[PDB]
Amino acid sequence: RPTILRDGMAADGVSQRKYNYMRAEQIYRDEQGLSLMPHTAQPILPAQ
Amino acid sequence: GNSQVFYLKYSKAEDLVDVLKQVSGTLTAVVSIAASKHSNALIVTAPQDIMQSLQSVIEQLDIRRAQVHVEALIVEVAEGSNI
Amino acid sequence: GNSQVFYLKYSKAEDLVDVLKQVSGTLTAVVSIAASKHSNALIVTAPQDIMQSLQSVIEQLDIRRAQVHVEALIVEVAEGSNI
Amino acid sequence: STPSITTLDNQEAFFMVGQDVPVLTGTVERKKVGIMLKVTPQINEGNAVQMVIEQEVSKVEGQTSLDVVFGERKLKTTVLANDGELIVLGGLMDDQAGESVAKVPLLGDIPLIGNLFKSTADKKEKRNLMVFI
Repeated sequence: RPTILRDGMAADGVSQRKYNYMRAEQIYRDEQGLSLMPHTAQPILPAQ
Repeated sequence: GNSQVFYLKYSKAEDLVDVLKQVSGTLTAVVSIAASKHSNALIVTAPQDIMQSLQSVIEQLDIRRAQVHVEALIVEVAEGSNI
Repeated sequence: GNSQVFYLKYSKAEDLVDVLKQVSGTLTAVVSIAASKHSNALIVTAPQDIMQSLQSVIEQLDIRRAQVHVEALIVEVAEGSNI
Repeated sequence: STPSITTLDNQEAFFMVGQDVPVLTGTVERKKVGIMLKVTPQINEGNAVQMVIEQEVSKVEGQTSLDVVFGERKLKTTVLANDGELIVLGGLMDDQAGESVAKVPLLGDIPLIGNLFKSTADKKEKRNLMVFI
């Protein structure tokens, strides 16, 4: 599947859905915490 | 005055000099096209009639390049059962 | 008087002489461009008409170079469970 | 992981936190591993940055059949990002499954006690990967 990227709106769309999708999966690795220590921060991506 | 310096806005300089060694070299039918690699500029030394031609070509080649995200999927389904 | 010495303010001298061996060599259609490496200066020996051209080119190439901080992230998430 | 670098315009530069492993060719030769990031950025007008990025994430794996094996994750692309905005370069969203049941032909599909005749294997696996800049 090719996908051309025009401007900052296109990389906004694709890079936003990939970046916030993977960050969202790390949030699903944050709520689903470790079995031993709840007081340990998971590696999470930055805000924006 | 005689020679000028063009700052390329979307392309590398060495590619443009590798193209433009061929345009002036028979367009004269002297000329100097040299590319400052560290500072992103090619230098045209030409008479006034050739200068508008090469200026027009540099104006037509310094263009925004689009970018393509390619996503290739792979599916493999197997099934094996022997009695 | 005849020849002059330019102190480059933002660029190396050997790059500027490697460019300017090509500009004067057909701009004459003698000339000497030599670069003092230890003292950050190239030396132009040229007639008065070529001197303003090469002076203008050196004035247009001695420019402030910007600098770019590149930060590349790497994410790897895995999960493996077999029963 | 997030390496960083600081170049000028149009001046290539790299980075490494790896090792040097003796790789034998017949003639032992030193080969570099680890997180490499070789960029060559160019500043385009409109404050856009063109980069020639040749990244690599190598890692020494064991096994050691005839010599040591590696694991590379390299890529050599050329992107055009904005002034401070992220762009995705590459990636891999692996996803597997699996099943290996081993019955006994007639007394294997008993709905009640047939379960203690089959050696039901399974394997679920999922692995994501991204490279941003």
